[PDB]
Amino acid sequence: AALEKEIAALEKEIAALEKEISKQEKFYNDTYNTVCKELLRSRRLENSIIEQKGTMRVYAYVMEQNLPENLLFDYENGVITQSEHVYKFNRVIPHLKVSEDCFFTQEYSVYHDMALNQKKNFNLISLSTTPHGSLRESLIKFLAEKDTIYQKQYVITLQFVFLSDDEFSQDMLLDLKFEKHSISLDSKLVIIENGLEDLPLNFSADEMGIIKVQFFPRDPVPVDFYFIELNNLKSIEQFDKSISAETPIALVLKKLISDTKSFFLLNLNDSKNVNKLLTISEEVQTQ
Amino acid sequence: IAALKEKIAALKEKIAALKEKIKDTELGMKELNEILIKEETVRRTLHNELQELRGNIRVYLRIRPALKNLENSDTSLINVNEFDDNSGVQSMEVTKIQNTAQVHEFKFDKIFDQQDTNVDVFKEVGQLVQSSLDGYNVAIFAYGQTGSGKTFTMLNPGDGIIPSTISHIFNWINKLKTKGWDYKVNAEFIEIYNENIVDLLRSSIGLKHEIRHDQETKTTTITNVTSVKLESEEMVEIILKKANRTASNEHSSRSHSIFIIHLSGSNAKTGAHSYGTLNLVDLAGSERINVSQVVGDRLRETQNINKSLSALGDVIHALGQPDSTKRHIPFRNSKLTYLLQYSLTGDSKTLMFVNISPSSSHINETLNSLRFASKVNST
Ligand SMILES: Nc1ncnc2c1ncn2[C@@H]1O[C@H](COP(=O)(O)OP(=O)(O)O)[C@@H](O)[C@H]1O
Ligand SMILES: [Mg+2]
Repeated sequence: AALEKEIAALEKEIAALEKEISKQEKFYNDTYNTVCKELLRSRRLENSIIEQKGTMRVYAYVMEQNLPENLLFDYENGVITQSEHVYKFNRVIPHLKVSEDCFFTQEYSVYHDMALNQKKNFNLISLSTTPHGSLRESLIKFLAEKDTIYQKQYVITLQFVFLSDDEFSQDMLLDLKFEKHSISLDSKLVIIENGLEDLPLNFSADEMGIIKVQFFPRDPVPVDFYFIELNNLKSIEQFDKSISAETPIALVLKKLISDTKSFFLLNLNDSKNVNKLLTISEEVQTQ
Repeated sequence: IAALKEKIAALKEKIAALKEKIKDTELGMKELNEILIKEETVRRTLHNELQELRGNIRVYLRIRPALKNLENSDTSLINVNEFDDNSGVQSMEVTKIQNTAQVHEFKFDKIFDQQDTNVDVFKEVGQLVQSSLDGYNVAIFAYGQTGSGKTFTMLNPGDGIIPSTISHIFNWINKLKTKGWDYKVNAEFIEIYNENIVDLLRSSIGLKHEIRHDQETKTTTITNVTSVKLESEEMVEIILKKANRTASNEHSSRSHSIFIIHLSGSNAKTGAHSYGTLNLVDLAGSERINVSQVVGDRLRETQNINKSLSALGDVIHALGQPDSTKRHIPFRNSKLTYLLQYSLTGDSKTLMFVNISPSSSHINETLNSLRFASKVNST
């Protein structure tokens, strides 16, 4: 039984290699976790710097699968270069290295925790030229899944509506008054306890939309979060609006930009309409 | 049997698959570690930017708890306002109630009140210790009348600024080891009394201790002063105790004590080096002494202390002005400011702690300390 003896010798070598792998995994996991923690240490400093300077938050989220070679991305310095034009950002985020779930935990959570802890009403304004719902999907998972820290100390509520020009406008959950310094809505009010399960099947679909999220502290005044999406070229064109009109779309935009903490995100996807997104990000910071 | 022959092939294939997994994981870890090493450099840059924005010169007021029954229990003369998040300033007032109320208003970067502990204080100081580790010079001063809490703030066992600083230093050095950084920590502990330097780490009378500046490296040495390598928290605790603050504490209250820590870092993986000096100063009591019926030695001691403290105020005031490079700053006038000059200029960070009593018993001296605090405020 020479072949059976060789199997024993090969099984012994597999056992020795697998033991080495198991040990290696422990070290790898420690280093991997440290990297994630250290990156967040940087983001906390970055956030503290933004607060000191009082500048507006404008971030870029880059999918470089089908984009022109002319457009160059500096993920370390927050710069997009065309042509000698340089577009400045707080951070330029690579989609290849950072997923939608990772965006919220690594790149967004510092901002989120800050605004929520100092009871400041805040928002996330996401701009894109291609409709994609995996970002909105990740937001809900991050905020209102069963086991999140936000579900632990807050009761979480959601309202999802879509405003169109002009003028209506419908509820996105089925089938507005401006009080003090927050936007109240007369729509369907849904309490989330288990994440996307409490929302309809058409919620994360299609991979101006407004999501209003309220945070009621457990043991009186609810903290408001607003999630704005512009899906395509036409939607972002209305966002420009001579820095012209009084459409309900612009009426809530002006309210949030002046009365709440803003977070601007540019989702660069298609190669056809990159330049228009880049121009408006420059227009947001200067105005 | 072909079944066994096919089994061997699958095992030999699995061997090559597992060996490649090991090699890939080694490569991944190598890449993760380069991110860690790079991120430490990024952190230093970001941290310093934040420190600049928060001010290279900062003034903190600290009101210690009232002491029964060594002073009046009445603390009503002082009102502390909330920290203004918008302006980054925290204000307070001293009021004497009469027909026309005597009001004095003062503004600080932060005010610590009776309930604020040494742990609370260090939440703010830790970032400056970090600057020193990152390769910047830092000077932290405790100012105020004898009895106001300068020594407690600096040296209370476990949680004083100095013990908290040592802990931060060694914990951070330990963390940095895994990122290619090697650190050498050396310290001096000196006293300035009547413009003379005494070595508090000596292990005697006729010894000369003179300030020597090296303009090229912007470093300073004192002749014949003991320098000790700091190896652990426990080792420093032993060294601190031996050097320590009735005759002894009277002398200590009439002199400046300065703990000087040099943090020398080198990274063999990146070729980076960093060198920062941290200066922790427990100043001579600022109280105004009635010198009328006093003896000559006491008079001159009072004059020197006033001269030294006034020069420190003059120097820091000047450094906080927009026209700092244009105007002349005379460090040379006083031994304390001359000694510390390289830790007060350039990218250096300065923190002035002004300690006060909350008691009505000390209101006049408190107002002096608050006026000194207003002078050292930057623009
Ligand atoms: N923050 C504080 N908390 C509690 N006790 C304090 C505090 N600061 C000072 N003390 C006490 O007040 C007294 C005088 O403090 P000390 O540090 O000797 O003042 P100084 O060094 O300014 O003369 C001491 O008994 C000290 O324990
Ligand atoms: Mg003392």
